[PDB]
Amino acid sequence: AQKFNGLTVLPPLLTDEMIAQYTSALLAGTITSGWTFGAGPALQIPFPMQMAYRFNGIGVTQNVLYENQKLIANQFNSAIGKIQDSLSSA
Amino acid sequence: GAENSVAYSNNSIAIPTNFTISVTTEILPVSMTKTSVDCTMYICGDSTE
Amino acid sequence: LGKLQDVVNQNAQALNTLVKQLSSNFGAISSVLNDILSRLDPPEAEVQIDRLITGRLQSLQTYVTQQLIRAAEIRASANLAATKMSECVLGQSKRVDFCGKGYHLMSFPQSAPHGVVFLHVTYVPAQEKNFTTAPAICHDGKAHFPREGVFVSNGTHWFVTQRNFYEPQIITTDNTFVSGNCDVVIGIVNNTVYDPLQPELD
Amino acid sequence: CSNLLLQYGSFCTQLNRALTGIAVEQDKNTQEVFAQVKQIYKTPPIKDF
Ligand SMILES: *[C@@H]1O[C@H](CO)[C@@H](O[C@@H]2O[C@H](CO)[C@@H](O)[C@H](O)[C@H]2NC(C)=O)[C@H](O)[C@H]1NC(C)=O
Ligand SMILES: *[C@@H]1O[C@H](CO)[C@@H](O[C@@H]2O[C@H](CO)[C@@H](O)[C@H](O)[C@H]2NC(C)=O)[C@H](O)[C@H]1NC(C)=O
Ligand SMILES: *[C@@H]1O[C@H](CO)[C@@H](O[C@@H]2O[C@H](CO)[C@@H](O)[C@H](O)[C@H]2NC(C)=O)[C@H](O)[C@H]1NC(C)=O
Ligand SMILES: *[C@@H]1O[C@H](CO)[C@@H](O)[C@H](O)[C@H]1NC(C)=O
Ligand SMILES: *[C@@H]1O[C@H](CO)[C@@H](O)[C@H](O)[C@H]1NC(C)=O
Repeated sequence: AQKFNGLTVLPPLLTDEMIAQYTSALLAGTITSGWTFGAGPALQIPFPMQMAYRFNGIGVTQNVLYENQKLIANQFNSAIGKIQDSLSSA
Repeated sequence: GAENSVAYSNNSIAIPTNFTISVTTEILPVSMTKTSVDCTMYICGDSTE
Repeated sequence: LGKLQDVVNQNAQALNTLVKQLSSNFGAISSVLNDILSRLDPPEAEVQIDRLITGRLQSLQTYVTQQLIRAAEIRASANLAATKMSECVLGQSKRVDFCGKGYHLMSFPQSAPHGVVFLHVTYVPAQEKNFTTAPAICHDGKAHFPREGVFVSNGTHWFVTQRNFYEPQIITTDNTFVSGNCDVVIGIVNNTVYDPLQPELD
Repeated sequence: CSNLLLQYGSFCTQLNRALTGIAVEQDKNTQEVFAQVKQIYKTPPIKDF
């Protein structure tokens, strides 16, 4: 180790469990409320409506998501699989 | 924080019906005191050596 | 105020430590350089003088390094404050959670000693109501989608209201657009559209 | 060794204060990133998104 010569290491205030809890809370807020919880009280919304809401922010009309929702969901799942596989391969 | 759960459903939405105008204070320092230090008055006193 | 007090207390304590450094001998036989000159000859007391010079140089170098790091931090904070002024004060910033918690409207800068404060004006909702929503409305096989609002229902009828306020309105053509057929959305509801041109042509 | 360290006790004061400030800044860095919300939102048991 590196502590035998008086070079003590201070433990962090927040453990990894608390950081994981914070990240999970942020994830739940961003899938169940979108951005309402980040600027006030959390408001319930369906995820397809939130995805169309994000689509409206980039100049694409929301009518295109619901026509090919399965395609976008499959693309999202494949991208999640791809990043999970790439991170396992530093 | 407060352990609370958000009711989620595929056909449930929450539309606010009222608002409150709030004011948030943010403190930001932009400057500090300007000091000048010279060796001849600090390191030396009144001695030429 | 915590941010404005640290930048003054740290500088004051650094100045106090600089003053305290002259009260130490740094391993010599005296602290003041006049005492060794008065009690010892300059040819012999040269090494004590040089040791004092090295100690004072080290203390001054450490003070200069600390002040440079503090000045870098102050420069970063001043850049942040300038960007905050130019965005939140000289206009309305679309960056969420940058000009305060909530939907920013404007900010009012105020003078502060060796600093600046911003009185942001946010927009947070207060009371909300649960509603049943549908992403599309099937009128005559043509799916209607809201232009800027969202379809809501109070249990019996349907309305369209904006995102951040509840303003119920009758489902009409002026705020909805058609796209494709009806059998494309996984979740749709049956309803009718006002079409306010029909009663006026009679 | 300790008796000659009183001639440089001020230096030890600056070093200890700098390390304490570094530690408290490291502690404050995590609070500014992850503690954005003060309410812990529970994941709903329904996974049909
Ligand atoms: C929105 O919230 C504001 C703030 O509470 C409400 O204003 C209050 O209304 C009550 C009753 O009408 C008054 O007794 C208070 O004096 C009001 N307070 C202020 C600061 O004006 C307002 O009524 C709410 N609006 C709705 C539609 O519920
Ligand atoms: C849901 O909204 C509808 C539309 O506003 C309500 O129906 C109206 O209710 C008012 C209130 O008494 C009546 O004066 C109108 O004659 C109603 N119109 C129709 C077409 O029925 C309805 O009451 C609301 N329901 C709830 C539970 O709030
Ligand atoms: C919404 O409307 C559509 C069409 O008006 C309904 O679809 C019809 O359903 C009946 C029996 O459920 C069938 O006999 C028809 O052939 C269907 N027509 C079409 C064009 O699909 C649908 O059932 C309605 N939904 C609800 C919940 O009432
Ligand atoms: C709306 O109703 C649901 C259950 O029907 C409940 O979980 C939710 O908290 C309610 N929302 C409000 C704002 O009362
Ligand atoms: C919402 O999800 C429930 C549970 O899977 C399902 O029974 C219901 O049909 C869904 N409604 C819509 C509109 O998709």
